[PDB]
Amino acid sequence: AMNPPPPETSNPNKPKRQTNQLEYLLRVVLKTLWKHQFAWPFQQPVDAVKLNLPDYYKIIKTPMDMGTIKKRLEDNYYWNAQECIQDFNTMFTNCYIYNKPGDDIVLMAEALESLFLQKINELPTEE
Ligand SMILES: COc1cc2c(c(OC)c1OC)-c1ccc(OC)c(=O)cc1[C@@H](NC(C)=O)CC2
Repeated sequence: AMNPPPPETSNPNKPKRQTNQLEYLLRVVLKTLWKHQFAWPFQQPVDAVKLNLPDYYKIIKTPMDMGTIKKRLEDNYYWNAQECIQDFNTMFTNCYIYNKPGDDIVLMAEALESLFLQKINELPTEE
């Protein structure tokens, strides 16, 4: 039924950086994933209330989604690119854990992960 508070996206106590790698993650990596036909389930936190999933947040204790990642990039939440890459991986891994191979949702996540891994590959050298 109830949703947990979303992952943190604002914290003036957390140190942050604006870097070319983080700029790339927003302007190239998130932009490309966001517009994908399979993005929609990943654009906001899993809504246990709306989707009637009483068990989701019992199984998934570190939830993540592109809506949260988007806020984090736009509001300069991160110290480094690795932090952001970890959020994407957490999001994919959550999906694989909660669901089973060959589920539509898993196929959709797998397709997004493929685009992601490719963009991550051309990540600029840090300045
Ligand atoms: C009643 O409708 C929906 C209900 C759910 C989901 C969903 O998006 C595909 C829905 O469509 C709006 C769903 C959503 C997101 C997930 O993670 C991003 C997930 O792991 C898992 C899911 C769903 N599990 C699947 C698709 O096997 C269960 C909850």
